[PDB]
Amino acid sequence: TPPQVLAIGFFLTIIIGAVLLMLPISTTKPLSWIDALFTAASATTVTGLAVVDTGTQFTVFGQTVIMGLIQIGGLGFMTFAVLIVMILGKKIGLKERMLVQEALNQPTIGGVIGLVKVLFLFSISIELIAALILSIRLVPQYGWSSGLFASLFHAISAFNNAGFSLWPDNLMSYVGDPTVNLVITFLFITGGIGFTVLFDVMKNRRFKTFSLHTKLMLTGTLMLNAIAMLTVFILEYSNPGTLGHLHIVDKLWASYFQAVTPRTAGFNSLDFGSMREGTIVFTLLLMFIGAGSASTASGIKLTTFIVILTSVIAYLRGKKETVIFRRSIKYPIIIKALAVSVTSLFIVFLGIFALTITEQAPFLQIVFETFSAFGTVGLTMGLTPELTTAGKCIIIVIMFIGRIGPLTFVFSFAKTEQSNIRYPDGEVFTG
Amino acid sequence: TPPQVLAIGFFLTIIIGAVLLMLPISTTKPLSWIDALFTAASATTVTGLAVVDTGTQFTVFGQTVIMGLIQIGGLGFMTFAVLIVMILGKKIGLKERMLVQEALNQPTIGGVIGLVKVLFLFSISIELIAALILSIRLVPQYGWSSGLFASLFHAISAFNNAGFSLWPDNLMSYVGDPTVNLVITFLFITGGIGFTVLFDVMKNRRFKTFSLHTKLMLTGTLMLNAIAMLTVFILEYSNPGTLGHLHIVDKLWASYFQAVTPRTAGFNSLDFGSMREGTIVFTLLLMFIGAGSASTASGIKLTTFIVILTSVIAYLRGKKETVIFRRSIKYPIIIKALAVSVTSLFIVFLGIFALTITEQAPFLQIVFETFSAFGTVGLTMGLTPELTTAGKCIIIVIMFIGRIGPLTFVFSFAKTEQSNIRYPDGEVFTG
Amino acid sequence: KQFAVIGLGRFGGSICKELHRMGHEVLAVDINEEKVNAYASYATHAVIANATEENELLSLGIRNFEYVIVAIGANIQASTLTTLLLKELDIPNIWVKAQNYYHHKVLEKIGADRIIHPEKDMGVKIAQSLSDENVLNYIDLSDEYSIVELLATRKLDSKSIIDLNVRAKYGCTILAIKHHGDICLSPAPEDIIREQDCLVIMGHKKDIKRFENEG
Amino acid sequence: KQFAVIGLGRFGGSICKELHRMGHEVLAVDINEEKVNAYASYATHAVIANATEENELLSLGIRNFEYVIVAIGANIQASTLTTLLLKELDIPNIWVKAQNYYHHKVLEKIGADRIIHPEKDMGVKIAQSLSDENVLNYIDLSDEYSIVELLATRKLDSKSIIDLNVRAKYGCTILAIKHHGDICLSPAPEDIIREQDCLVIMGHKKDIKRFENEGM
Amino acid sequence: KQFAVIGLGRFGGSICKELHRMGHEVLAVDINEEKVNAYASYATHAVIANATEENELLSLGIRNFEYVIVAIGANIQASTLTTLLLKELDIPNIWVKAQNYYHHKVLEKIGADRIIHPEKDMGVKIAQSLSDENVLNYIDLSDEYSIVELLATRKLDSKSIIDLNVRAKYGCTILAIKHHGDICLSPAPEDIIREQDCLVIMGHKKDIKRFENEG
Ligand SMILES: Nc1ncnc2c1ncn2[C@@H]1O[C@H](COP(=O)(O)OP(=O)(O)OP(=O)(O)O)[C@@H](O)[C@H]1O
Ligand SMILES: Nc1ncnc2c1ncn2[C@@H]1O[C@H](COP(=O)(O)OP(=O)(O)OP(=O)(O)O)[C@@H](O)[C@H]1O
Ligand SMILES: Nc1ncnc2c1ncn2[C@@H]1O[C@H](COP(=O)(O)OP(=O)(O)OP(=O)(O)O)[C@@H](O)[C@H]1O
Ligand SMILES: [K+]
Ligand SMILES: [K+]
Ligand code: NA
Ligand code: NA
Repeated sequence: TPPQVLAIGFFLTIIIGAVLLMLPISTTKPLSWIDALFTAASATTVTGLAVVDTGTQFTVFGQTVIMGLIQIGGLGFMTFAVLIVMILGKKIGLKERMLVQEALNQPTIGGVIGLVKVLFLFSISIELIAALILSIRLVPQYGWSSGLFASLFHAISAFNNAGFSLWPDNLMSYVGDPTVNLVITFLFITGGIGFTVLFDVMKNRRFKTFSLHTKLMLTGTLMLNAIAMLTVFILEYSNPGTLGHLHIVDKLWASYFQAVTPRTAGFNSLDFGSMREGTIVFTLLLMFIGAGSASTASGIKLTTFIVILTSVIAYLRGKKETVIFRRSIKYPIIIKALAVSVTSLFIVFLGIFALTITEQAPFLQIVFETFSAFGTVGLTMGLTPELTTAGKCIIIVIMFIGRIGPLTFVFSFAKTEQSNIRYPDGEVFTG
Repeated sequence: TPPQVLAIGFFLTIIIGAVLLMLPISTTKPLSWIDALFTAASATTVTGLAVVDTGTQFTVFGQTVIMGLIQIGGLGFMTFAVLIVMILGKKIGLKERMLVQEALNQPTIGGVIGLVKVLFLFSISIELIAALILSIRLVPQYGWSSGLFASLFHAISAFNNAGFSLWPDNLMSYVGDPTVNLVITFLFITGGIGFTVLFDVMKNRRFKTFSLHTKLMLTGTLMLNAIAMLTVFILEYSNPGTLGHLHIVDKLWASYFQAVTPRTAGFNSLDFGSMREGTIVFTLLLMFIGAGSASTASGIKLTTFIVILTSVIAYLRGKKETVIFRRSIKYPIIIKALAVSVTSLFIVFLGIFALTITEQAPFLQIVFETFSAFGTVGLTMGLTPELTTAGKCIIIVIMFIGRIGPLTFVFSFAKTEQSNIRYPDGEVFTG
Repeated sequence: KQFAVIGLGRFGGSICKELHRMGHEVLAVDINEEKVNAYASYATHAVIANATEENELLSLGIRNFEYVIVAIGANIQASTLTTLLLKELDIPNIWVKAQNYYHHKVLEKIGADRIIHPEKDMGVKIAQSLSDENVLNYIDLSDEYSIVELLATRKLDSKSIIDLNVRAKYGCTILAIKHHGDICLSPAPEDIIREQDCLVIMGHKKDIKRFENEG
Repeated sequence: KQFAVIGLGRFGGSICKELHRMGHEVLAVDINEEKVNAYASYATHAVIANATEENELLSLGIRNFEYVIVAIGANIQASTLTTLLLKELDIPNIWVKAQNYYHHKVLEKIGADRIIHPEKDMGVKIAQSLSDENVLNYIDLSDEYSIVELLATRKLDSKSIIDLNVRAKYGCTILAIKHHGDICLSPAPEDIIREQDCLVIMGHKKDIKRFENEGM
Repeated sequence: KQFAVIGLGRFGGSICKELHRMGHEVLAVDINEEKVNAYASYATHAVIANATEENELLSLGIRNFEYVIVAIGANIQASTLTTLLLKELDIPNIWVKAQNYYHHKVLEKIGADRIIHPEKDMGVKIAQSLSDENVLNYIDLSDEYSIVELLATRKLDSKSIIDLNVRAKYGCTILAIKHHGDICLSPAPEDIIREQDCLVIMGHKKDIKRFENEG
């Protein structure tokens, strides 16, 4: 039932958001019922897939609704639910505290209400500061009326890992700009590192006092971004479409930006449709892995990938247990990561299979769209504006399951089987 | 070291076979050093990928070497090694018996020498009978000199799951023929069901006395072929390239043939390059799963797929153990299947990543080639004749690891870590 | 009100089932896996944890519960160490199930708000019914006055309230009569006393015993 | 007929193997993991479960079995609590293995359809063969009449049926003779009695003992 | 300096927490899973291993530690076999916690660099405070001279240092006075002696006892 409240509440925000975006006040042009549903779903799932341009189709009021859906969806439905109850004066019950444990993927209810206070105060603080830093650049280019709103829209979009951009070119005019690159990359890296990871760094200022999850995220993200930066820079160095007609300083900025954006922000500085096939394949594995168990990102998490990878290597080396940072990992942790990865690949496989039946498109664009939609990244190769009515409905389901997580979606309609009986062991050869 | 003997012995058959195929006696045309190595590797790994046509490039003596490599590779290197020792009169030692246990993926050395006697006698018996049944059809079409050799070549090729064909069209002229379809499909289904499964049916004639592995293979193959037959028939019914200009009787034969051929024979009756993208995606999952732990097929096995799939569903339903056919499955079985599937996907991902850098080809053909090479299927979309010199060397490595298995290849160069020490439990969130 | 019950025994499990029936948020904590699975459906939240560990106790959010019941009455070491952590954690109400007289004194020193003896209090009440079969259930208002729900005998059959001089002689007040499933609150003179039904009376402890022997 | 056997012991495991041999659907329930693995191949379905728990008992589909055998004869608490749940679950036939006289009375009160004493019934039958070595196997038709499969002695060698006045004097009827592997049903007068073979007789309990002492 | 502590008990766990507080690399080895988890945060590296096995001991990199502390004092077989492997592995410093007199002799034969009796040394020091309540803590410089931190009595109140003839008569030197939280090193004549504070004195063992009885 705590997974059922998450599924119902998250789906209702799509319906409420779709009505608000379909009003004539919130848009400058007539909008389809599916495009209004797609834009609302792409905001609460915080994906960033846009059939229609955000800057042109929607008004200032319409883009304000987008910021509301991004902020609600990025922090989670139950994050703001506790705040409303706390403001009204009602105390948090045991039943209400169990909903927070399921929403934040916590193993215990110990100190989970206070985590919501920290993560919400940290979210509004760092989005306000980043808007001020972006204000020194966006105001002289777009005045005071549009410059302040563009900084506020992008600071919320970047921190929540959305990828929404008001400009027709999604950050393609700021490839060599260090102000836009450094501030925005600082937002989704810290916004995607995990609320528990941020809470541990705030209270503990020494690396040896960090938990296993905090040390895994800090070391894992640094290693994964370094490999991704080298892979993009080497493969795209001679590419004429992207990273070719740029200076060496501008090559380092775009390679660094494209290394960290697929997890899971979905901003860009180079056209992904003109990249080589080798970089797209590496991006597929890059955006299949997310960042942070309790964060604004989606897909399988970085800790999930490390736990599975170390468990296989330990088996290949003959070790009897999974040991990371001189800490043993128990069997329930292994089987949960096994359940996340297999269910995620099964849903992605069904999405690719369903889109190939419906959409008439190159196969590389179909696979790129499905991995981006499931990971809630939003990177496109040129397929989202070309999707049919049936194709868009598949992506909405993929984005919905990807943000909520494959386990919580299944647990909504999977009745628990509580039996204490056992069975004799059977031998089956799995070579 | 028993995995090391398998890796060294299997690689030496590639080198010996390459020299024999490169002789002027065995070929009608000059042959490249890489094409001779590719053809030799595609035969001992029993894959069927042909850069050159087998019927035209090689002589009768050259095709006899192909039959030798298929027979040695299909039954395994250590299968014939025991026969040579037994014929010479030397008794099988404990060290020699441990090599058979590793080669056949057996958990115990109990009655493993007698299994080699049964599987070798069954192999030569059913290939001789199937050659006689195919002789009543191949002799009136190709005379006595070529008709008898074509039946003998194809009976060995089909039983060992090779897909090699002497004709330029790989069984594309026998779409509506029930004699070719029924006999050949009976060969790789029974040749791929597993030597342990065949041994259990021979000694036990009642289904309730079968083991868990035998019941999994018989029920799993019947269900998987039924789903594949329905998927191919529905998707390709309106396709003009394949299954469109055929009678309803001929549609059932080609749909049934294409349902069972990707696991892992690689024969065909329809052109895979003209099929829709939806059927190719389903074939990718179809040929990623093989058939039988100790058989002539490769890739991850059907029991490996069922064990992982049931373990996830049991976790999603809240069950504390994996139960198939009222039999519990222990943790060492689960982790071995986990190691097979993750390592297989990692090697396939590296193969796709390496081929995209080297080969200039559509992305769907690259992924289809890598899954077919790793599963030792041999189905092509039109890429194998177009491979470069560097591209062919990648496929040879992929075919080599796929036939030997990802676990046995890693265990060759992975030193065992035997430590009895343990570590304190660490909590890591893998949501 | 949020309630936490530590120890799912015969006494602890009865509190969880009764409070969940009335519609309260109950946390069931036990060290035994089978006890937690049995009471998982009878509690709002059931956790397998050791209450003697501070790290495990803080993982339950135990600081959010006003009432914590430590229903461990056979392990003095587990019971006393649990309430020491709760007293250190500033729990407003700690109710502990004790074992004997010495266990009662240790809990009083380490700050137990209420100490309960379930078996000892029932053993005294049962022995009162064993000594005198006329009584059924009694409540001690004080050390000298009590309300006793008596059982009507054969000599009290077909007798009116005014016939019984309980008010004048014995100095006792008849409170209620359970006439074969029918209950009359504060009967007025006069009501006929029937066969062996529940007769609720109120008076001095020595005065009620005189009514049982004589009246 | 669907049979459920609870407790895979020496007595419980013999019922599972015998019923599975005859071709019946047998459910084997035991709390011990090693017992279930040994009898997994000798039963249609083998489950590791505790029969004293109602939740575990309902997970087995125990309401679909007409005959449930509780073969627990060393744990009175486990045996009596198991049959209480089955009686509450409306099992048509409950057969319980008892331990002693007091265990027999508890099961009779809580509704046992049949109570079995395997060791006690064999101990009486074995002691009858110990007291008299002439008998081999007997069946009590009543408290005064029984069919006893006797063993031929040396004095009965080369003797005809008509020579033995069992019908007139002892009032007993000779039923069958197992002549060295050859079995004759209802022998006719006269048949020669050979060496130490099985001689099946029928008569009064006191009358057969007179034949053993005098005739045999 | 790299330290290894084998056995996380009351004595072993105190060494791990104290050395980690001072900023040293400490390896905590114990055969009990619960002990290792508790001291995982109080040690640089905590491993669940058996120290009596040479294969498990070599897996820890135990040859890289200059100081290895075998804090096992209730299992003589486990304690003596552990130090035999370490002596065979050429550990420069092996400190062993002993149990009794016979355990002390076995460790001396098999090459223990230092043998420690934690409970025996504290029992002697505690019994010295039990016999004489005037002393608080003492250190034996030799078998006849010691530094005793005495407690001021009522007769020493409002008394100057020059008034006390400790130097001439008793032959003892007053070292320090802990004046209600204020500590004076080497007091000069004269300082007023207040109420029951710590009085540090130095002298012969028999001479200090005369000062306690008389002065
Ligand atoms: N440290 C502990 N933490 C949590 N639960 C515990 C702990 N120790 C014991 N328990 C559980 O508390 C319950 C009650 O304890 P126990 O059976 O020892 O007491 P009791 O006085 O005999 O109980 P009762 O009379 O209520 O049946 C049991 O289910 C036991 O498993
Ligand atoms: N509650 C229970 N539920 C199911 N099986 C049980 C239960 N308790 C015991 N058993 C199993 O029942 C079997 C028979 O019980 P037990 O061995 O105590 O009786 P027994 O009279 O000695 O048996 P036998 O003479 O047939 O060997 C054992 O294998 C035991 O593990
Ligand atoms: N072979 C061993 N290897 C490693 N650790 C061990 C071994 N044997 C015992 N220990 C651990 O060493 C610790 C101290 O040993 P033990 O408790 O027997 O001694 P002790 O003298 O009673 O302890 P303490 O330091 O509390 O006085 C315990 O935590 C025990 O589990
Ligand atoms: K995004
Ligand atoms: K093949
Ligand atoms: Na017995
Ligand atoms: Na001690």
